[PDB]
Amino acid sequence: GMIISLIAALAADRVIGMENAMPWHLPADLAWFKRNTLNKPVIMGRKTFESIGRPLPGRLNIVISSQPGTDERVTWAASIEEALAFAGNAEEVMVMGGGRVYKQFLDRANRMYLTHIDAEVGGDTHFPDYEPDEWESVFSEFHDADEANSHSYCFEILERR
Ligand SMILES: [Cl-]
Ligand SMILES: [Mg+2]
Repeated sequence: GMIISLIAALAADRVIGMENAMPWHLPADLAWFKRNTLNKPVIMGRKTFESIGRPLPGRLNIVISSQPGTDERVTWAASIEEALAFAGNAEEVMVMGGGRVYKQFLDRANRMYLTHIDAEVGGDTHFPDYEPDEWESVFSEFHDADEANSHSYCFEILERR
């Protein structure tokens, strides 16, 4: 029954490396939900963890790596199944490791939080293909660029149907 959520910021189909540890831009009318997310485990790949250089505070950080762990504040896993086991009985686990991590988690995932920022330069990895018939866009909100938003964006929540 765990909510297994892929969270990614995308320029077209390319994953953006976001400055904020959590790769989203929440609209004002969903900012309340940020408070809910602070105890949920995060799962990410080794390269994403290195780009952050420290764990996200106040929650379990699970890093998937084929190499020995480099930070005692993290729980290290060698597979997505091990990573999900470490999340235990969490209501929701956030996944944000690289395009490979998104691809390996897609069949087990049941929610996505996608921030589309199509004027940004995307990175060197593509978000995995997913089947439109399996996923419902349940919430979608666009905001234009303005004095408080350097980029226009659309925040979308997908859930499996
Ligand atoms: Cl909870
Ligand atoms: Mg930018």
